[PDB]
Amino acid sequence: AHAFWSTQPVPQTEDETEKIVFAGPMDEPKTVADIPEEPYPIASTFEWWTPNMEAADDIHAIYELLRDNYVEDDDSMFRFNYSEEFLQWALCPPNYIPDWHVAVRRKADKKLLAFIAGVPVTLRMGTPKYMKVKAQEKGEGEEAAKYDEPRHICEINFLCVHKQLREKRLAPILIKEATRRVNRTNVWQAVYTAGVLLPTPYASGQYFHRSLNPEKLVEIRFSGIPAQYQKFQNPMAMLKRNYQLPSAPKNSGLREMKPSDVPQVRRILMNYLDSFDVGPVFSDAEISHYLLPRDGVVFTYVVENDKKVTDFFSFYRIPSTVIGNSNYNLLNAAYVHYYAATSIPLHQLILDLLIVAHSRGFDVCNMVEILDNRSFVEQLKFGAGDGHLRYYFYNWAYPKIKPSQVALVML
Ligand SMILES: CCCCCCCCCCCCCC(=O)SCCNC(=O)CCNC(=O)[C@H](O)C(C)(C)COP(=O)(O)OP(=O)(O)OC[C@H]1O[C@@H](n2cnc3c(N)ncnc32)[C@H](O)[C@@H]1OP(=O)(O)O
Ligand SMILES: NCCCC[C@H](NC(=O)[C@H](CO)NC(=O)CCCCCCCCCO)C(=O)NCCC1CCCCC1
Ligand SMILES: [Mg+2]
Repeated sequence: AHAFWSTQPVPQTEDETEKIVFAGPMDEPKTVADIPEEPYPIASTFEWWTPNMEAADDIHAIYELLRDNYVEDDDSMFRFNYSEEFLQWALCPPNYIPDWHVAVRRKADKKLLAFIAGVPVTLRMGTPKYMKVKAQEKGEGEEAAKYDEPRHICEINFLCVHKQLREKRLAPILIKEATRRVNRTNVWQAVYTAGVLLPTPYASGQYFHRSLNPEKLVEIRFSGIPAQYQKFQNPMAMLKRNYQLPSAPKNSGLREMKPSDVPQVRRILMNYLDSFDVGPVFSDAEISHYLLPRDGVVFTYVVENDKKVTDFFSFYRIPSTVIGNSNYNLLNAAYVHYYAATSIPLHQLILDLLIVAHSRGFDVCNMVEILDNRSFVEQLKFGAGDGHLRYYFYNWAYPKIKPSQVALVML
């Protein structure tokens, strides 16, 4: 079945994943000094390249590769169009390792053919709550607790092979070279996500979509006028009315996040995320980086009561190219990012996210059913789409968990 993934330290089947009762590594313990110091062999017409990520042409080259060759929906109607500013943000968090950004170029002309990115993340990835209970029952609490400490690992994103090089076994070479560069820095696990099923996810959830500009979504066939609307004399205007939103936020204490909010947002986010089995731990510099507003990229608002931050929400922007429509080239999507509510119901916090996104010209708001996102689906009129996001670890056995026990938002 899997000539590459059968050779890797990952659970090989659902049945095997069903058998896992404790968190912990899969592979032989190794040491840095055992890992090759030379780059993995590659054919003589290609070369490895480490882009500099904060330098504009290098970001542009990766931008072009992903604009033309990154993920599409299953019908090849939309392709992500991550911006250059978004990629500089996502790939350069505090203390990022430049060497974990890996590219293949054609040696002759320096054409970018393939890319993968790794960034640091500190992740809680110890045995989950339901499995710690069974451990107590059986007198196995010490082994269930062994890997409780948050670990400094690699978060992978943006794997892409140019369309002309597909199914030539180039993705395994890129994945082995990234693994080598991460292991040479004494890091032995990774976390990654994909829309496709690979061996073997520890969690899976559907995507949900909240229509903000239904007339455009219908015109570009992102959504339709649903068959039920045919009972109406005028199906589209009913649909506009259905999804209409206030022109201004309803929580009076809401404002954009500023730098002096960082310690309070860190505190309330960290305390909220402790309720999930798998989630990130962020320093003040990582809260600053991932949450302070950046135009066109990330948008963050706080609710301030009596000069204290009591709630906040964030969303990020990823446009998609619309492949072939005569009226529109781009789908402007907002994605639910981190949030925490302590003074109001979550639905009432996230209604203001929808309000602000619509005010700023977003067409749809998207999310996976991680965090407590299911708690506001029905009242805020999100509907399930056709895709899923699957969560995976490299070199980590982990019991299957529900997606509502996952607190890591992937960009
Ligand atoms: C400790 C540090 C560890 C660091 C690394 C941790 C692991 C990170 C792992 C990567 C996480 C990435 C997270 C994301 O970014 S998920 C998004 C991935 N990108 C896209 O979908 C963009 C469009 N497609 C492509 O660019 C190509 O189709 C890709 C690059 C996906 C595959 O190229 P191609 O189609 O030309 O195929 P090949 O002949 O070269 O290679 C075939 C082999 O590739 C296996 N395959 C197919 N799709 C994926 C996939 N999404 N993750 C992992 N493996 C995948 C496949 O099962 C087969 O192996 P096996 O079935 O024969 O065994
Ligand atoms: N195939 C035809 C177009 C479907 C468009 C949309 N689907 C997605 O965007 C899907 C997600 O659903 N996207 C994809 O499948 C592509 C991405 C999948 C994940 C890739 C992640 C890579 C991660 C790297 O770390 C969708 O279903 N829209 C329906 C909206 C509707 C609004 C009214 C209420 C009901 C819903
Ligand atoms: Mg290939």
